[PDB]
Amino acid sequence: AELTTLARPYAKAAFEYAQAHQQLADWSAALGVLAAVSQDDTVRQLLKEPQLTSSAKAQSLIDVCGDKLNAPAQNFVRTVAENKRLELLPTIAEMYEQLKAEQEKSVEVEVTSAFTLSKEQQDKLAKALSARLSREVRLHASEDASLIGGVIIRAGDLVIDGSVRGKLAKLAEALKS
Amino acid sequence: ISEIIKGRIEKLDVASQARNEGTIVSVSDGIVRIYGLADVMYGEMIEFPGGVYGMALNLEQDSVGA
Amino acid sequence: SSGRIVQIIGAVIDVEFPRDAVPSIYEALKVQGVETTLEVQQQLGDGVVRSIAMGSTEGLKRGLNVDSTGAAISVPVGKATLGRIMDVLGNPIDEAGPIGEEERWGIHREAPSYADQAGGNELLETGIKVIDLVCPFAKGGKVGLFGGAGVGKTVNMMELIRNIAIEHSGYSVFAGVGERTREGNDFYHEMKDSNVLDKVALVYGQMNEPPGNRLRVALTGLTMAEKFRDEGRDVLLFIDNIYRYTLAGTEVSALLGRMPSAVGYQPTLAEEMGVLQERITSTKKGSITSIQAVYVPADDLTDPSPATTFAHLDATVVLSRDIASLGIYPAVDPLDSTSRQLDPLVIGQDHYDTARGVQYVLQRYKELKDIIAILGMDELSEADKLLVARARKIQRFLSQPFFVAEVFTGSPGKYVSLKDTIAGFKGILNGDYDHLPEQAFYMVGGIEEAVEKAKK
Amino acid sequence: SSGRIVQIIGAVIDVEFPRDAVPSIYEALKVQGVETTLEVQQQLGDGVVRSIAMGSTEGLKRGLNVDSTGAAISVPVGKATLGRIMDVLGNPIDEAGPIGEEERWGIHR
Ligand SMILES: Nc1ncnc2c1ncn2[C@@H]1O[C@H](COP(=O)(O)OP(=O)(O)O)[C@@H](O)[C@H]1O
Ligand SMILES: [Mg+2]
Repeated sequence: AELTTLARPYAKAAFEYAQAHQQLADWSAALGVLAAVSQDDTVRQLLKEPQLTSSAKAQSLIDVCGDKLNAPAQNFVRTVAENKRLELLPTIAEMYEQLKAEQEKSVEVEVTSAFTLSKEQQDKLAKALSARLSREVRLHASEDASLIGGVIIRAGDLVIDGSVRGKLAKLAEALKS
Repeated sequence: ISEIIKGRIEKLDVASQARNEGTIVSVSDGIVRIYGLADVMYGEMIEFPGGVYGMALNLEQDSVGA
Repeated sequence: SSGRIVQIIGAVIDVEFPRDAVPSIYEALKVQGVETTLEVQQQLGDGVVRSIAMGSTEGLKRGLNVDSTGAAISVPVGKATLGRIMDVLGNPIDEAGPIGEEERWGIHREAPSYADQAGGNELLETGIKVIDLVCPFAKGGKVGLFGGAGVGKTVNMMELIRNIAIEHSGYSVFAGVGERTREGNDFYHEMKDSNVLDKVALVYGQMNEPPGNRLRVALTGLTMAEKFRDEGRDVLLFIDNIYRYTLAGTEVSALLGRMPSAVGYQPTLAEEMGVLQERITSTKKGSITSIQAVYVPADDLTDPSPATTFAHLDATVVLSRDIASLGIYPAVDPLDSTSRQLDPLVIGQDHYDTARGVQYVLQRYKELKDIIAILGMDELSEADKLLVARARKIQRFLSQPFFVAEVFTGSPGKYVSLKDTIAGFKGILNGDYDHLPEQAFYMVGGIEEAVEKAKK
Repeated sequence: SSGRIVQIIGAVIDVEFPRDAVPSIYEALKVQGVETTLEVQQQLGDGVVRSIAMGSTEGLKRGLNVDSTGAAISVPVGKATLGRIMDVLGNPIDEAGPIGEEERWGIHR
């Protein structure tokens, strides 16, 4: 099944807990650190051995993170290890932020301009994008030299394109049909 | 991440294994599952303790069915 | 970029590539070190592709680097392929060194459009009485030799090749798909000794080869025939067994993650068959005349594979195990065999009336057979007694000794023109030869011979 | 050593043992509180073995202790078995007292 399907119970559990105890920022750091540690080639190799018990694998991971995990996070790590799901930690870390973002009423947009970048330009659109989405917007601008002239705005599944490449595509299908 | 988290890892004493060796995981109805035989070729012969020999048939992603 | 083998299970291999360098569907891959080719069949996701080996996997290991070729299997095409024996990858499998190709085509292609189809009814004479009568073939038409195991599919095809290909002025492609290696050797020496090997391209994928080889051999042979058709030429395409293409898909389907359908077949049986069969056609540039042998599992014509094949052919010739079990060859079933050219507006009323006349007599006798078993012959009416005699003779007069079967029959081969085929059956139906014993029509070529055999 | 019943499904029972004390295939095991006998069929990994009960499983529960006997089901053999009725484990079922066995043989050969 999709890693997302397998990570949905664990992530919702972390979030309902962080929310009822006011820890929505502490768990973000803890899950990001746990996800990070598990991906390392030495730790990846260790977690895939038949010699270690579930408790031994769980313990070894809490020891590397240490203070980064509060009492509750370490216990969550023990639950994930007991169920043999330590390969889903990057996915579990990702879905937690999504539930949190819908709670905080915010979005991480991913703007891509052709050849220009200005502090005035980012806010000019963050007002309309915020107004449209009804959420606070954490723009993440970047560079896309591929485009002749314009910008491509991605937020969630919505993609507001105002790039000349987009107008080229339209003009081209229109002319060949 | 943090240099401290970067450490502890070089002090975990993570073992290693040759590409021509592995260990038995389960034993059922004449089928044995083995971990770690990275250089196994399909149809190759595997040597177990006691002079028992096996033949590698399932070279799956994380287990060898012999 | 470069990929690593991650999972080998039988003939199916998974290869993982950078998520920005995932090879296309049907793309060919090459293993480093080992001489093995893999064709991408599915993109599982996360840079991994599922592929089938075009060779053996006994030497393959997990972690071997795989290279992306950027295209599908490209085989040599044109004049350089004539008089040569080749494998699925187009490599020469004869000791005559390399082939001087001037172009390579990809085995995968679209079928000709609806506006490119062409219609023709030029009658093609075969020299066999049963076929020339009830299954008249047409130039540029599709023929199918349906039958079980041991009833004559290869023998009949060889006789046609001899009575058509040898005289045919144009080129020819012979594809041995899931065939016995002994038949391929006998046919190669036969084309070579007959001096006809110069105008025949030979592609062989026998039963000793991996599923992937038997799954693409038909596309290789067809790709060579399509190059010749597109040059404006008239071509002959002979396929030894097209069932082996369906079976190779059944053998690999479950390992590809597909749920099984009825009679344990791949769920893509009708589309995989349509994608191949729609390319074997005569367009407005050139004409491909094709003869395919169709294996019938357990002699059951209702099995999904044979049942899905009938709709793709113009002429359907049916071989019966019950006729072969009586020492009768060719064992064609006149009441089950059919042809589109069987129409008075295409051939003529005299031919059509003779064919329907023979069928009427044999259909009525199929019901009196059981009546004669219980009770006896005496209890029948005179018209039934008289009909039973002609039916048993017509059944025997359908038998013709073939030159390719002399090794088995022991007698010399015979060739009967459609005129003699029509004349003889018309006379027997008229009752002119009611004075001849039943044993005189068995393996006697023309009716004249039957009159002579009655004296021996 | 001693294992714990971890799973029960009809006549089949899964038992977990320490990694250095896992019973071999066909080894006989006895449940501590009922003395029910189990025969090991396969080793599943992580110290877990799968077994078939040589009696009724009604009343058994998860967490019960299990003892490994170090040998396969061994039954009495020879002249002492003549004129006697026995069950699958070699116990007498004819009310005529114990069997005067001189030796026992394993049932797998
Ligand atoms: N016309 C025929 N005359 C004599 N023998 C024949 C004829 N057709 C088939 N046979 C017999 O059957 C075999 C060849 O038929 P074949 O083409 O191999 O059948 P199929 O391809 O349907 O399995 C030989 O053993 C041969 O004796
Ligand atoms: Mg044959």
